[PDB]
Amino acid sequence: GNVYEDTHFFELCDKYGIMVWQDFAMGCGNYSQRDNFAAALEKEAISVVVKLRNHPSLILWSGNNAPNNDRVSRQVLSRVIYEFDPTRPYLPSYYKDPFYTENPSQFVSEIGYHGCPNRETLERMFSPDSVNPWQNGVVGMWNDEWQTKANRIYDDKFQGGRNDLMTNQVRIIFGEVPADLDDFIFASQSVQAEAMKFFVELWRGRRPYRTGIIWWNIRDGWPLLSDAISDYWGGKKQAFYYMQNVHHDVCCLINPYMLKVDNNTLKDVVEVKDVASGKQVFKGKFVSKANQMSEIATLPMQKGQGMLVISYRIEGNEYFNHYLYGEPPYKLDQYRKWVKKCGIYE
Amino acid sequence: SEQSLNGRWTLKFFPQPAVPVMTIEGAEAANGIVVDAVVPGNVEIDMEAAGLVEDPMVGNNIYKLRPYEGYQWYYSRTFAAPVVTEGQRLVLHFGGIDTFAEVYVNGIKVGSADNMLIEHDYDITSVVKEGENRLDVIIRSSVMEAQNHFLGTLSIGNFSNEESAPVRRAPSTYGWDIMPRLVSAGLWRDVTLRVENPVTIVDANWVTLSVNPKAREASESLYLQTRLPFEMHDKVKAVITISRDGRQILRKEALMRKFANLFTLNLSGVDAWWPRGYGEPALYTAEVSLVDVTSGKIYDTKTSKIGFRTVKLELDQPGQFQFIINGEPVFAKGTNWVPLDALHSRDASHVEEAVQLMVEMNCNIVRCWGGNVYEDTHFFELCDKYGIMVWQDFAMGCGNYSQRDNFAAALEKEAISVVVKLRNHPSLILWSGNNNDRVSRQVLSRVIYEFDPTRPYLPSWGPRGYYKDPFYTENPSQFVSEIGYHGCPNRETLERMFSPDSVNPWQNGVVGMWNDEWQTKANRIYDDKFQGGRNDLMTNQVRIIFGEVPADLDDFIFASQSVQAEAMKFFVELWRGRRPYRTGIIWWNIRDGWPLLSDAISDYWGGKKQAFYYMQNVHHDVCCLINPAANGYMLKVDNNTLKDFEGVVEVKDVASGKQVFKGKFVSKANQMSEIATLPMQKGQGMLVISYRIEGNEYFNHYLYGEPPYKLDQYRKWVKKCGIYEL
Repeated sequence: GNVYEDTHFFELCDKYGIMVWQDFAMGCGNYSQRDNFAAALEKEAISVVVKLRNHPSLILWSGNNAPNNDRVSRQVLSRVIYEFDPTRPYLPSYYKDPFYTENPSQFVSEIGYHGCPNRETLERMFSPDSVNPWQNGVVGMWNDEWQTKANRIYDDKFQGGRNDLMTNQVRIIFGEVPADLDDFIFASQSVQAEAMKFFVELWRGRRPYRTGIIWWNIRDGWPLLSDAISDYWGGKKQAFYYMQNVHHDVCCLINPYMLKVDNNTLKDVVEVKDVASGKQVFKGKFVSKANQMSEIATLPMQKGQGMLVISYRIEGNEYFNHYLYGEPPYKLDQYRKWVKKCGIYE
Repeated sequence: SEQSLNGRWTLKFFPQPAVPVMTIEGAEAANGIVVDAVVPGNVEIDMEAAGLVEDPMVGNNIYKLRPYEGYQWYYSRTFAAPVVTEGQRLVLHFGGIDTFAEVYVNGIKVGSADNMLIEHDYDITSVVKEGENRLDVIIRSSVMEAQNHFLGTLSIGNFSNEESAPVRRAPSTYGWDIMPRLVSAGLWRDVTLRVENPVTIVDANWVTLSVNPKAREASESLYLQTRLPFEMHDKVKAVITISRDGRQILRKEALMRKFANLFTLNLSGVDAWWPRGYGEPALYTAEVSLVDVTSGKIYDTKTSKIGFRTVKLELDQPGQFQFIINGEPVFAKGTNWVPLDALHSRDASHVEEAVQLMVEMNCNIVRCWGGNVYEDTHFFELCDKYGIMVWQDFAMGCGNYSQRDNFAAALEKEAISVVVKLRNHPSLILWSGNNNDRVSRQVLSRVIYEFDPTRPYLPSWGPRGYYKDPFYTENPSQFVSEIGYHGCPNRETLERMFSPDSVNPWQNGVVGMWNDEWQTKANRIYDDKFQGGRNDLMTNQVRIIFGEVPADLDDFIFASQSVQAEAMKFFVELWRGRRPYRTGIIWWNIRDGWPLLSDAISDYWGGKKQAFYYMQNVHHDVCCLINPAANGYMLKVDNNTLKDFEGVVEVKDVASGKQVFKGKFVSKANQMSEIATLPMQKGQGMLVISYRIEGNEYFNHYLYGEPPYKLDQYRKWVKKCGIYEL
């Protein structure tokens, strides 16, 4: 759905090492099968491929479509790759529920979860008389200014829709709605941080089988409410720092317990402890093999809603992580003090 | 507003020179004959009304129109300019032009026609002046236009004329085995002047996603496209109304934010559409309108009648499929639709009479043969009212076609035009290409894939001997789409067709030998005078069943029509009686398009050959029929409904008078039920099947024994059974 980024974008991806999965500019749906559209698309496909076929970051072309009888994705675009780029592969096309933990998709591509942006962002997106999300103080009901920033394409007055995804996540994971706007900001960015962190930990945990995970939005493009872990003006949300600790080249994490480390390199100790009680759950050395998920030890099932800390050091450098164990609904003030005693994050 | 330009025009015809006349100056400067024409109409009608040509329906007067195939036709008339406010568009609509023609308005060319099967709309807003406008159409020779193309090997030697391959016309107009060579020409459909506001509906495609007849609900989607100026965006609403007999059932208003929208409706309290037998053909008036939200002015309205039905062809060899309408497997029983008239401008006057022939025979399906033009909307409106499913075949006939770009472009334009026009009728259930063909397995599959993903698309006689031959009784096809038997027309039709000295078929008094007028109306495309051929099927089949061909004409008519009736009845009974394996049978055919000698069961003029009445009793919703067996016979009953029926059936012998069986049968819904095993009968004769259902007595029969028979004995058996008059 995005314009083709210019050469300077791919140049930065070459400089740092970030591979690119470039989709041809077509949205969710199908297009014309006639000669007029296919010719206009081939002119664009040729101009784009020849422009970007010299960057080592680019690894794959895709049509972003649905089927096997589509001329656009199975003929027009495939023929351009066949002649102007025969080196890159082409392709035509609560969070712990079984919809996520049992999905047999080795390479997931569009995993998302809502989260309210920072307060400074809210004060700049909405007028002063509409910074508060609730209409007439009725929680769960959004005013019209929050409805528009939830990506309402037209001026159709309605209640609910997309913003209800923020309340639905806060109610299940934390009990109910925090009337205090700052308490709601902390609750919304925590249900997004804990969810997509659990998703990266789940794909990296079942590594032998899982092949990759690409979450949704790391920087949006307009003053709006979205699944992004950072807003337009640069306000990084809590999900940014959460997913950072589960994205190191060597990361120790816990999956539903099972302490395991995943290594995303070609190069060949850990301390688990409850934050409240302080009892050492496990301590010992580990040998994380290269490009392999090495399991450590099975941890006992700790009773009571709490939180663990996963402190591990490699080559003199220290790293931190955590794992929230138990079952929702939780308590917002209790969770606010769990991460405070953790020391990582605000 | 839509002012009709139909009526009296001025037609001028002349032979086409080496360079076809394509300008109004060359037409007005040529040497020809100027007569008065009638629009809609064919050029043969206009010349016949002035005595220039004789009646092509009588004798061999059809070949006397041969020299006119290389003529040009110059239509001309004058029309007043309708009041056009600024922003509106004046469109000149052509329902049909046969074929290659150059349209002119006020001396300025406003389009070039190249197809007789689709419509042609021309925007003539700028060229129309104030007062006396002039519309001049100049048609050229469709036969000579075929020589502008180089044919392939597979496009030559087919039964379809080589002149038909490189052009987009009805293949039967160049002559077939059941329709004459009357290529004809002219504006054979309506010519009107439509006005279009700046806001006007472009298309209203209704699609039935899912249907629930039991709960009386269905999901109806509407795909609306409209021309909406941006200064009118967010200021016009779309009013969707689905009513039935003045009783509104839905009223949804939506503001036009985009130019194209999908309005998915969840109807409540609505009945599903069903073919004949499986229920009621529930139709609903679905009207859309673009109304201004402020002034309340309505800009354009598109009203139609849709039906909540779903189609799904269930495949497993040709014919290995069964139609599934609304989730239930239906057994198709119907006829093939041939041209209604060689002069196709009169098809609008025959559609109402011909459709009634199917209602009377209770046909659930009708396969519009590819050799014919595309029938207009009424045909499909009647098939919606009476619940007759339609199997439309694209206009292509026996033979392979071109594999090149310029032909696929002309066919794609035709396919998109006819699909968009005929995709809102609940009767139509299948698209088919009659033909590694680029046209059958690509150009048309692509048109269906994008413009109608709701109906299935299909990329796809013999010795004509005894109807009990293993060629028919052992044909493994579950669904036969073409099967017929020859039968001489009624005497009154023969006396109106041939000349007085040619009503008797036997040339020089010897049987089997046909005179030249009978050979002409078999049908032979070209006056190659010869003996035998297609007409010999009549005397051959009569000689098989009755042993010897009668010399008397009235005895020959009764002999031929009886062999045709006993054969066509035997086939429908052989398919309805072998369910659930046999899924349908489409016989050929129900009505002739010319005064001709065919294998149809009724002629052009109204003459119901005896096969029309024999097949009425084997096309009932619940029908008892006897099928042959090795050591005996089998009394069966077939139910083409979703209901159960009880009744009693009594089978007697017509000659002796004894009783063979009498018992109560139970016919479950949508399946053949075996009643009893009738013992073997001695010699030859006829059994009578009488069965009563809800106090109504229905009749049938079975002819036992093996051929040959005696014509006098068979005529007496019929008269005793008392079912069919003689």
